[PDB]
Amino acid sequence: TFVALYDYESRTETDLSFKKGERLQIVNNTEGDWWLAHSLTTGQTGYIPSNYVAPS
Amino acid sequence: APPLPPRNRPRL
Repeated sequence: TFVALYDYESRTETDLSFKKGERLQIVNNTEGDWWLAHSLTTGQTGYIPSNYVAPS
Repeated sequence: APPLPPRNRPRL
């Protein structure tokens, strides 16, 4: 259960854009600074910038 | 907020 501190604007279809306060279910966070998050609001996959999210 | 970082690794 992570939270995107800032709004992220996905630049490709392989990532999901979130907003400040949007909850994102982290998935894979062992590759680099970007992890695969799953939006629970609609239910879609989309990488995410770890520098914009934080562990709550 | 910081500048968008490099996606994990550079393509290959």
